Amino acid sequence: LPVEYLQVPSASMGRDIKVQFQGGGPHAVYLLDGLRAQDDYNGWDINTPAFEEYYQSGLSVIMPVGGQSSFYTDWYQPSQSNGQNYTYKWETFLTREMPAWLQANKGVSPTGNAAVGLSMSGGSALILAAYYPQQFPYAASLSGFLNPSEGWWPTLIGLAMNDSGGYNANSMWGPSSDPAWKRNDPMVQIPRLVANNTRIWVYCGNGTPSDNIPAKFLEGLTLRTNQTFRDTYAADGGRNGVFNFPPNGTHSWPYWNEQLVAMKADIQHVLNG
Repeated sequence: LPVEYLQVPSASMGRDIKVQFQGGGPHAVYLLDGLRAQDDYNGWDINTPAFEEYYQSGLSVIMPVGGQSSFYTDWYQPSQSNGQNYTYKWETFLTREMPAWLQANKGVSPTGNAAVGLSMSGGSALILAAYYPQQFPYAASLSGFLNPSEGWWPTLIGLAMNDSGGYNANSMWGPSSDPAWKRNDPMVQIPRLVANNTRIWVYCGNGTPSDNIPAKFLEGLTLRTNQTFRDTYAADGGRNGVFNFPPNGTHSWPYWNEQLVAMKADIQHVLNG
């Protein structure tokens, strides 16, 4: 496989971002990583045969590397206690800096692409499509946080971020009362997804979540939030979504891969049809 490892400068973050890349077409699938994103390889390449599966699909595959606990968002400030010496600006990187570089150097189109995320980045994918519909007419969320601003979720997200590299949610979107939480909440932004006619693919798993509170309680919160998202999408006039909630589905790389393979024909028909 002609997979490449690229160094893409980020002016906003003052550093080079590593990007794993496979060509094959002018439009691309952006494969976003989970909460514990490493700085050597994207979790999709560590854990799955994603590149091989999308080889000769007519689509390029882009795996950005890095951004542990970043939610692929633009942060207010550096995370303080873990000594971060810059501000995460991953929305700026994914929507401006990286597509400009890929267009200029490889001819990858900055528009007409798919954003696919899991766990942490499931919501990210939907938010990117909500605010950048020309770039992302297609978004998939696999076990994402679909209502991060509501109820228990700001607390649980804060705990998860702290457990993953010691990152501080307050530095990201402020206290949960800050407008940034609702801005970046897929549930709240459903009217944008509907207005944009975004093609959304939403996978909900079962069992062990992806805090020191009982698993069954977490599972109940997750189930309720997922059902509310699906109901709200329909009630707000959404008509371009795929909602997958198989009983045997899990919150894990094998099933996130299963979903990535399952959506390939869907992405091909939306982006290249």
